[PDB]
Amino acid sequence: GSMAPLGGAPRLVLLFSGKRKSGKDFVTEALQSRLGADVCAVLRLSGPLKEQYAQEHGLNFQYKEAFRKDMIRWGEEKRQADPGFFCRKIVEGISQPIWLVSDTRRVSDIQWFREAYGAVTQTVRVVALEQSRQQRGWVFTPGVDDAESECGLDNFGDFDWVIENHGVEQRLEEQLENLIEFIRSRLK
Repeated sequence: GSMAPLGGAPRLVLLFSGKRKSGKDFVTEALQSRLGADVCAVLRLSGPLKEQYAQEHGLNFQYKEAFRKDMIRWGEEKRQADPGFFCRKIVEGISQPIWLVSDTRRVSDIQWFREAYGAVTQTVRVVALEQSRQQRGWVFTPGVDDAESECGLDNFGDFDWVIENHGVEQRLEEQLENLIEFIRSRLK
């Protein structure tokens, strides 16, 4: 109904996604660095996932990683009945004009943001050449690389922008500079 009661009203919301070891964090941190924390905020859906999970289980706050799977299964159950369950929590009290959601992973995350903020939402997919992922130590891992957390957007192609990481620092910098100038056009 009222989709995000605690959310501000950004001039631009960038929805990032990308498989592990592809350079997504490199991209999002570079953008926030160039823009400044007061201009750009980085929001992580994993934040409320951890906070709410632990909470509804006898908590406090924000072998030891099979628990990660527990949280994922728990989060999926919440998300299936309430797509915006975690989205509503990351946008609360964010006063910066630019929002960078660094970890959308499912189509529902994109659909929720496009419906709630429509006019100012832009989706950006980070993809890396396979050898670049290999250099990072990536090896196909059953239970991870074939799980929804990593493949939820594999059949989605309606991204606004796609950053292909070629494993070359200069090439990625150029892409970052292009994106930064796009973001800046929204702060005028």
